[PDB]
Amino acid sequence: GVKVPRNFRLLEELEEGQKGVGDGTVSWGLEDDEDMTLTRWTGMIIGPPRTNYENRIYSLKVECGPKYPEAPPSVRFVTKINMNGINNSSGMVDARSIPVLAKWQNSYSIKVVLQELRRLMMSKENMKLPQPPEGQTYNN
Amino acid sequence: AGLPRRIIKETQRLLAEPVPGIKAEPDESNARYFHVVIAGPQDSPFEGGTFKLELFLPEEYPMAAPKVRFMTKIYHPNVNKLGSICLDILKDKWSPALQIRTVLLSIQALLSAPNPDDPLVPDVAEQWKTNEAQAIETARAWTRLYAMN
Repeated sequence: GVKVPRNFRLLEELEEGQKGVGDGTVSWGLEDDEDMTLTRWTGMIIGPPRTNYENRIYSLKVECGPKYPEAPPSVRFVTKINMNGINNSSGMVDARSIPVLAKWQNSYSIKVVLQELRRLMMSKENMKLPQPPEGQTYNN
Repeated sequence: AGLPRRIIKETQRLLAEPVPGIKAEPDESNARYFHVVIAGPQDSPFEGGTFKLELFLPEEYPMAAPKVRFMTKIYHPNVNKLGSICLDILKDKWSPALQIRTVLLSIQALLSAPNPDDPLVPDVAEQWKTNEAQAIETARAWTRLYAMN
């Protein structure tokens, strides 16, 4: 059961982010290209079609703490969004409300988190929510 | 149960027989992960500095290369902004006959003899190529700023 240390796992994620995955509807990379701790990431999600998120690009901040990937990362939207599980004033993602975070496993990754959030944007309870104007961002 | 014999031996040989200018500590949780400190080599602009390096022995070691990375910021044409090391024996010239000891000395040798001609990094290499005196002074500056505590 050979565990890959945090820093080497995050280097694998960096390489995968640079190569891209799937159809490119989520992407991720380091927020600061000199951050040797590989802690702060920028996430991107393309809002899915036939939802009120469609044709919008969402930017997020993903923080991988000292216990990642044994522990889930923290996530917040920078782009404003009305979505269950996202605090509509700060953009913080409530881990208890997002199944991949609430039931985190060490096999998960930044890619999996972003793909889950994009999948949840298609849910009956999110896809119809009226959205803030495009382009707005939270403070901080 | 347990580590392969080779890894038991190589883990152990360190503590009984440290490499000159290099210290290692085991990670508190992961028996294949080590926290290394490399002294800047004698007569280099890194001399007097100490540089953190992390080392991991993956599942397929020694068929697979050990993974290493600097965790101290260093101005060197073969080390990038994230500490990744461009060294042949870490990729494509790895062979199971090689040992951790030899990898560490080879990294010391890289610090002692930078190679701007075949550079990771071209920003730093270009500086080392075209204004080597300034590049060496900058390497010393970064040693002062990042590698003295």
